[PDB]
Amino acid sequence: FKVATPYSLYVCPEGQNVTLTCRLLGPVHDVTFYKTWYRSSRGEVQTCSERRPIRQLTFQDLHLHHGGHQAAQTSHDLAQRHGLESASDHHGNFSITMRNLTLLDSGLYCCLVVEIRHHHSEHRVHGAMELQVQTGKDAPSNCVVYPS
Ligand SMILES: *[C@@H]1O[C@H](CO)[C@@H](O)[C@H](O)[C@H]1NC(C)=O
Ligand SMILES: *[C@@H]1O[C@H](CO)[C@@H](O)[C@H](O)[C@H]1NC(C)=O
Repeated sequence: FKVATPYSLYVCPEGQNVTLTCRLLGPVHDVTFYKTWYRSSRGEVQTCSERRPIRQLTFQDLHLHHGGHQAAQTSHDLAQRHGLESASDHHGNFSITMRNLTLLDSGLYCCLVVEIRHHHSEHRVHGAMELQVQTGKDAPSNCVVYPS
């Protein structure tokens, strides 16, 4: 399968909430998925290579692990504590919702999905999208999204 990123740029004012989304396209019991988010950069040959924190949480803090037949969400704790919630549904939607945006939330966000069967990594795929948090006069009233 491949990861699709419906929007490649999100432009949001400070204080808003935003949901970033990846979708799993293509052919997807006793299979498990590892899904997580991190910030990164568009390197020369490599995108989504290095893993940087999101709100001082790391990709290990944010990850979900679930069998093929289940959905999963991150804890209530990390949502109350950091205004983040990551969720995977049954239909290949994988998202992270960020509450109370600030300027320091800007960056390049990567979603990573690893498909595992009998402890062997069969697929590892990522998607990337930019988040720009804006302040002041030209910032929009709510988020503006640009399709990829
Ligand atoms: C953001 O989401 C929270 C729920 O966590 C809600 O209380 C708040 O009103 C939302 N903010 C905006 C600007 O919609
Ligand atoms: C976001 O800010 C509002 C104030 O508008 C506050 O009531 C709420 O608890 C905050 N949420 C988080 C997760 O910090």
